[PDB]
Amino acid sequence: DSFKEELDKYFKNHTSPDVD
Amino acid sequence: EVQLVESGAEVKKPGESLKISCKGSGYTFTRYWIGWVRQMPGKGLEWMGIIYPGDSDTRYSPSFQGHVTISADKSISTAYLQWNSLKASDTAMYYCARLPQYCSNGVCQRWFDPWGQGTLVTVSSASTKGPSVFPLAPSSKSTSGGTAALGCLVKDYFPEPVTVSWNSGALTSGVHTFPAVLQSSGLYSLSSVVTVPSSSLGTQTYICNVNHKPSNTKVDKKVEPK
Amino acid sequence: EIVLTQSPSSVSASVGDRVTITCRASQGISSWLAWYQQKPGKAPKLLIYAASSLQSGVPSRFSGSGSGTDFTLTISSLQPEDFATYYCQQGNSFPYTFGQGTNLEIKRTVAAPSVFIFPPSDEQLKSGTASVVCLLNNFYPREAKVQWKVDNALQSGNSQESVTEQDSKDSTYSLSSTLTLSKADYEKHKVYACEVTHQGLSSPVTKSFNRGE
Ligand code: NA
Ligand code: NA
Ligand code: NA
Ligand code: NA
Ligand code: NA
Ligand code: NA
Ligand code: NA
Ligand code: NA
Ligand code: NA
Ligand code: NA
Repeated sequence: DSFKEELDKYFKNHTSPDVD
Repeated sequence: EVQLVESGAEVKKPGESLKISCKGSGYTFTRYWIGWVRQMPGKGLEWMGIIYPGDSDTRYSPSFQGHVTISADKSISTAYLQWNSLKASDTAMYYCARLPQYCSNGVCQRWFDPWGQGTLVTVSSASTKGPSVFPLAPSSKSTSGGTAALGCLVKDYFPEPVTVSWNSGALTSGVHTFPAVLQSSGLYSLSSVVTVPSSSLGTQTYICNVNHKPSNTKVDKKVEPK
Repeated sequence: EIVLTQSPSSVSASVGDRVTITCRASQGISSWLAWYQQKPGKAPKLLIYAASSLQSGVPSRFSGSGSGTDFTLTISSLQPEDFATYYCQQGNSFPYTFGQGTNLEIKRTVAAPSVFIFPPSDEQLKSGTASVVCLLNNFYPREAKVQWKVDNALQSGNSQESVTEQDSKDSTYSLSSTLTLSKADYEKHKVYACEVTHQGLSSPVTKSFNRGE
């Protein structure tokens, strides 16, 4: 799924999904 | 539960190649940086590098760039630490860890959670060898009260560990089994001691039981005074 | 690199005590300091990140504070599972670095070591080498000094030392010092003596033997 790869690139330099 | 599982302990000779592994589960591996940390025996924690499994972008510490390669296989959610030519100075515990981050305007700050259980790496010229076991006999002058000390010296073995019991496990009270020290020869050595009543000597038999699984050696030495 | 200096190197305390440990950064790192706990043999565990954020599942008796260069970890009331080594770590800029660690151990009353000396066994001598062993048993605090003398000559570079962890019941330490000689160098001298300095002793205690007696 190409949705997967784009999200991979996002979280390289954005706050991780589990950090509040 | 987020979890990192690493590979088993390795005993290697200098100049050999080694690849160790760290498998993640419970999270999306390609969405967190992954780090490696070295901890030399009895020392602190040294950061080695990080990798982003999404695209395998890596960043090394200057102290480790050149001697070690960090990689990842996102298809199996596994990161790696690899050496082409190990040195004895690589002997250490290695940890991998996930690095959650906070970022604002492209600028990111990191800490380590969670951590893998660690991979122990021993690099030495020495070859597998079972220990010699020598008695540490209590002296006739057992005047530290009515308390005597006796023990066993477990010398010249490789690699770690040995285990030591007393009287096949029936004697535990007052036992101290010291950590091994690495001798200049490349072989390890430790002593195990126990304190017993002065009046028990001769009345009671004391035997240390030494087990070195790497070389299949079992040794029992009776420890007698004088 | 940003050097992080932890102080003190060791803390002695009992269950219920309040303890504070400090981490000083050599450059400013804003608030991006984390604290870990590590028990022997085990992987580190995150307690606090971004200087003061409690990691979920860690009890609020752990709390961090500070900014810039001076940071503090405080344990309001020590529990038995808190005895361990603690590390600070900055994640503000590359290379990432850690402080050298602070050891939190169990306090108890002063106890002098019981000292014992063991000559080489006949079994070992038959094999061509000689190890003299000096045992310092059941003492507190940890600091202790062992000096080897051979015919009243101070030895150096000649011995290796090992120390157990705090005994699970009386919280003492024990230490072994091994002097290694060749069998021929051992047969060159008469009196081998272990000299022990420790806070529980108002003056050094010596244990000695004469070779062969
Ligand atoms: Na360090
Ligand atoms: Na960098
Ligand atoms: Na390599
Ligand atoms: Na290394
Ligand atoms: Na106390
Ligand atoms: Na731990
Ligand atoms: Na820096
Ligand atoms: Na006491
Ligand atoms: Na020695
Ligand atoms: Na020793």
